[PDB]
Amino acid sequence: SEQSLNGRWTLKFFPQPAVPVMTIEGAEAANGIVVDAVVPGNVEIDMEAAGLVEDPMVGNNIYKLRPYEGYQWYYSRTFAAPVVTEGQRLVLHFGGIDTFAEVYVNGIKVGSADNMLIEHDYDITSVVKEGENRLDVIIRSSVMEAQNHFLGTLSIGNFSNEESAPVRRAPSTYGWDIMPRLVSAGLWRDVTLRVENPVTIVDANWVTLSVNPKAREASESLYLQTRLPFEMHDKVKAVITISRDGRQILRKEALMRKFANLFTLNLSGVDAWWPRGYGEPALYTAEVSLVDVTSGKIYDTKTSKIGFRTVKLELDEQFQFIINGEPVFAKGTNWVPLDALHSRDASHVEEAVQLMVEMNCNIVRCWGGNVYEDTHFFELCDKYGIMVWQDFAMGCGNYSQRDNFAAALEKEAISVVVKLRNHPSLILWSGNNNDRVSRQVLSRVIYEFDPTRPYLPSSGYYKDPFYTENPSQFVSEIGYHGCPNRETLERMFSPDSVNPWQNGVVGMWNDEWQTKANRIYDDKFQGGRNDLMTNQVRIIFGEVPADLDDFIFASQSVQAEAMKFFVELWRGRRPYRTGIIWWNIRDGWPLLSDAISDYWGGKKQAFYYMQNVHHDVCCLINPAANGYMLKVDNNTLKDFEGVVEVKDVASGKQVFKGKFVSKANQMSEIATLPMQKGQGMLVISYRIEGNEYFNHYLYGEPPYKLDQYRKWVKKCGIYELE
Amino acid sequence: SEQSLNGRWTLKFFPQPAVPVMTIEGAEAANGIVVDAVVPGNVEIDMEAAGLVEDPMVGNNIYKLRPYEGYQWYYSRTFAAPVVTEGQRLVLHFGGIDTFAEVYVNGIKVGSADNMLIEHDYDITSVVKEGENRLDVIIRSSVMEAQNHFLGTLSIGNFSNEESAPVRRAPSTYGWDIMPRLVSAGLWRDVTLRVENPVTIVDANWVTLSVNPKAREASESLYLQTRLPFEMHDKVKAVITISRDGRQILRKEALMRKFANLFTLNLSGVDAWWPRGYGEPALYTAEVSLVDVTSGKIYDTKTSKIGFRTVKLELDEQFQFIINGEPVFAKGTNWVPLDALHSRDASHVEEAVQLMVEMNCNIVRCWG
Repeated sequence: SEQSLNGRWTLKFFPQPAVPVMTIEGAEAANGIVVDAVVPGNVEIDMEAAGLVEDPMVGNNIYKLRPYEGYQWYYSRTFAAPVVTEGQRLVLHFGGIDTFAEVYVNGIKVGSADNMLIEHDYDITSVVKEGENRLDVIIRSSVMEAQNHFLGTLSIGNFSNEESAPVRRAPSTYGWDIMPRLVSAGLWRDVTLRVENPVTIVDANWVTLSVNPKAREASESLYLQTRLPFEMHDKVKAVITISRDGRQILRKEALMRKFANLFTLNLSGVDAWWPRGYGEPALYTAEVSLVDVTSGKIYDTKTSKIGFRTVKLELDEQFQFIINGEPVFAKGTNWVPLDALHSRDASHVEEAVQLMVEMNCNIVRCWGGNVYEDTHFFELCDKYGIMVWQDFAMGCGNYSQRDNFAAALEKEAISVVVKLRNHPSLILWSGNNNDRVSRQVLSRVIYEFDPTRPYLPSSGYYKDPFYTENPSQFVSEIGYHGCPNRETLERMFSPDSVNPWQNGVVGMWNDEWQTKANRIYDDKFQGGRNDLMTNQVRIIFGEVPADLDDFIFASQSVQAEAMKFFVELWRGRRPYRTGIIWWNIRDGWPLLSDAISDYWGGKKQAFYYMQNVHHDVCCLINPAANGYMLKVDNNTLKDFEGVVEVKDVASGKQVFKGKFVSKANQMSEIATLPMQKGQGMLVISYRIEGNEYFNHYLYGEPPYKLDQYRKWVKKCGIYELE
Repeated sequence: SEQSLNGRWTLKFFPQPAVPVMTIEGAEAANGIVVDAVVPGNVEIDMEAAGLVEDPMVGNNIYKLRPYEGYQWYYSRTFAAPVVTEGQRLVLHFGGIDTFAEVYVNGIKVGSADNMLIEHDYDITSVVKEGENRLDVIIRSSVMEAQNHFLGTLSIGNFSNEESAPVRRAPSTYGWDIMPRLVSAGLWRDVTLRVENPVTIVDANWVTLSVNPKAREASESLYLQTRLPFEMHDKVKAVITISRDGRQILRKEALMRKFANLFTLNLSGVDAWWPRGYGEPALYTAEVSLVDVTSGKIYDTKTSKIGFRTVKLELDEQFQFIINGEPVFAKGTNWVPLDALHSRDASHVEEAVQLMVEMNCNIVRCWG
C-alpha cells in the first residue's frame, strides 16, 4: 500500500542568518512566524492564505515577495508509520523539494536534498518508531546558496541569472522576459509513504525494438530490474501482460532466476503509435508483476500505457524526424512554465495540453528554463499524439566544467531519463547549449540509459528576408508580441493603469505595464521590451492607436498575421522545410508577452489564426510577385480530395473555384491566382469529407489601414473581433 | 585593514622520522635545533645567518645542503587577533608554503598545504582567541613525499627529477642543467592577516571586449563576484572608476541586486596597450568599490592597472601573435628562476626586468 503524506503541514519561516539553520533544535529555537501550509504547495500560497502577502499577479506586487528569497522554511508534520513485516522496506518519497534542505525522521537525518527538479527517496525502515513519527524538513535560501561557488567567466553576464548557474533549479524562477522573478520554495509535489516487499520491482524499461504498422506487428523489449532475495530465486515468476481496453493480447510468464532480465515480446495484432495526423496514438496497457510460484502472492506490480513506435533523427548532409520509418513534418509550440508557483502546475496541465490539442500540434518542446513536467503531462501527450522534445534544465548561459557540477547533473540526468524513457511521446533529449555538460555528461547518460532516443547537444516585418530567406529546414524558436485581451488587462492591472499610456502620451508605458513586460527587478525605466509592441504595430498599420481597444486589436492582428505567415511559409515550402516550433502557446504568469494565450486562458487572436493553418490538410497561399500561389499541405499518411474556393473580400469577386487532390505527407500546388490590385484580403473556403474549413490571405504591402483590415476580418466571416 | 604576519618567526628543524610529524605535541617533543627565522624566507638563509651552513653559491658547498632534504621544519609565531564585528571574516593568507605542511591556529588545524606554487587562504574567524594567538606550521620533507606515489613509466628517466613528478613544486628546485639542486623549504612569500566585511569583493575580472586604437575607444567588461548578505541586496552599489594619472575618465554606479554581475564599459578617449616598439604601454587605473547606498560606507575596494588590448594566436595553415589586429614580431628571452632560494626572487624582480627593458624585449616566456 501507499500512504499519502499530503495535506496540512506546519510551516515556520524566518530570515536566514549568517550560519544557515541545519538542525531541528536550531529551527525550533529561531525566532520565526508559524502558518498552516498545504503540501503540495508553495510558501507564498500559504502566506497569501494567511493575509501576509498580496496577490503577486496584480500590479507591481511581484516585487513585494523580494525579502522572502533570504528566508528559511521549516516544514514539519506527524505521520503514522505502518507496521512492516520482516524483510519489507519503508520508503519516504518526495516528488519535489525546493530546494536545499535537511530531512529528519524522529530527530534523525535521513538525507540532504539539493535538486528542485528530481524526486528524492529515502529508506526510513530503521529510524521509524511505533505509532506517530515526526517528519521535519529545514529548507534554506536558494539565492544564498549561489555564494558557496566561484563562477566561471562565461557563467556571468548571461540572460539566465548568475544565481542559477551553480544550483539545480529551474532557471526561469530567478526571472526571465516571459516569466516573473519568484524563486519561492516548498514541497511542491507529492509526499508519500511506500511499503515495499523484499521482492519488488526496481525499474521496468519498455523499449520498442521494431514496428511493422501495416502488418500490425511489433517487437517490444522489457528491461526489468528487481530486488530479489536469494532465497526467492527460482521461486518468483514475472507475469507480463499486454492489453487494450481490457482485452488481453499477450501474456508471458517466466521464472525469475536473476534480479535483472530482458524479455522480448513479439506482438501481433497491435497498432503502432503515431503523432497527430499521421495516424492514431495507439496505446496499450503494459503490466509486469512478480508472483510467487507456490502461494501465488503478488509481491509488486508496475502498470503503464506504452506505444509501439520507432524514432530516428536524420541529420541532413537541418534535420527531419522519422517516426515508424516515415518522415513527419513537426508543427508545435514551446512549453514554458505553467505557473511561477510551480506547485500549481499539476492543476493547469490538463487544460494547457488541450490548448495544443485544439491547435493540432504534433510536437512540443519543453523549454530548458522550466522544470521537468511530471508523469501526468507525458501520459496526456501519449494519448493525444503530441511528440515531446525535452531539453535538459539549463538556460541561456554556459555552465561549469568542474566535477561537482557534472556529478550533480549526472545524478539529475539519470533520474529524469529513467522516469520518462517509457513514454512513446518522448522522442528527443537536448542539451539546449568542448562543453563537458553537453558533449560528455548528458551524452554519456543517454548512451547508457536510453540508446533508443536521439540526443542533440544544442538546438520587424515578418516578410523581411531575415525570416523569409532563413535557410534552416527546422526552425526551433520564433515569436511576435501580442497585447492580451482587455479582460486580462483589467484583471492584472490597477484600474488607473489598465490604459498603457502614461499621461495619455502614446508610446510611454506606465510603471505597471513596464512590470509585466517582464521587468525582473524593480528598476524604473522607460521603453525596453514593451516597445516591441508599438514598433511592430507601427510597421504594419502605420501609426499606434491611442484607443486601448484599437491598440489591442492592432497588436493582436500583427501577432496573428506574423505567426500565420511563418507557418504557411514553412508548410508551403515542403519538402525542403521539415518542421516548425513556434513560441509560444501559453503564458505561465499574468504578463504582456509573445504567447498566443494568457495564464487565465484568454486566447489572443493569433490562436485562432494559427489554428486554421495547423489542420492535417490545409489550403493556404504563399506570396509571389506573380501573384498568389494556392497550395494544400498534408501532414497525414492518407490522400484527401476536396473543393476549394477563393474570393476577394472587399469586392466579393470569385478568384478561383475547383477541386484538388492532396497527396499524403506532401505539399501539392492547386493553382496560381491572378494578382489583385492594392491591398485586400482573400477568403479561402474548402470542404473535405463533409467538413468545412476556412483560411485567408492578406495581399498588398504594409502599411495597412487598421479600420480597413478590421472590416475585411469581420466580412471574411471566420474570426470575431471580440 | 590588513595586518602583516611577516617578520621574526621561530624555526625548529630535525630529521624526519619514518612516521612524519603531523601534530604540535609531536613537533615540540621531537629532538631538534631552534633558530630565529625571517619570513618570508628560506630555511637555508636562516641557517647561514646562524653560521650553521656555508655559502652554497661558492665552490662545491651546494652539495653540503644535501642532508637537509630529509628534515622537517617547524614554524611558529604569535600574533594579535584584531577585534572582529559580527558578520566579518578573519582570513589567514599564505603567499608561499614550501611545501607539504599542517597549519594550526590555537592548537586547532585550519588546513593542510600541498602546493608550493599557489596561495593558501584559511578562515580562522571561529578558532581565534582574544589577544595573542599561536600560529604553527609543521612542514615535512618534500623529497620523501614522492615515495607516497607509484610513478608511471614515462614519468621515470626524464630530465626532470622523478621526485618532481607527483608533487606540485617547481621542477628546477630538484636540479637542472641551469639551476642547482636546492629543494629547500619555508614560508617564501608574504603571510598576512585580513579582515573582510560581510560585503566583500571575491573577484574582479577585467576583460577587453574590443579596442579601436585609432578611434581611442575601447569596450571593457567587468565580471564581478562579491559576497553579499541577502539583507544587503538592493542596498549596496558598485562604484566603478577608470582613471589615468588621477584624471577621471569614466565612473559607473549600479545597484547590487545579485552577488555576481557583468558591467560593460564603453570607453572613449582611452589609449590601447601595446608591446614595446608597436606603441605605448598605456595603462589605466581600474577601481571597483562596494558602497552602502544609505550610509555611504565603503565595504571593499579592488584596484589595479588594466590595459585595453586584444590577443589572437594565428596558427599558420608556425604561428604569429596578433595584438590589437596587428601582427607583431616577438623578440625576447626565456624567464628562468631568479634564485634557487625562491624567497629572494622578489628582491631581484625589478633589476631583472630592467635587463629585458635594456634588451628591448617585447615578449618573455616564463619557463615551466
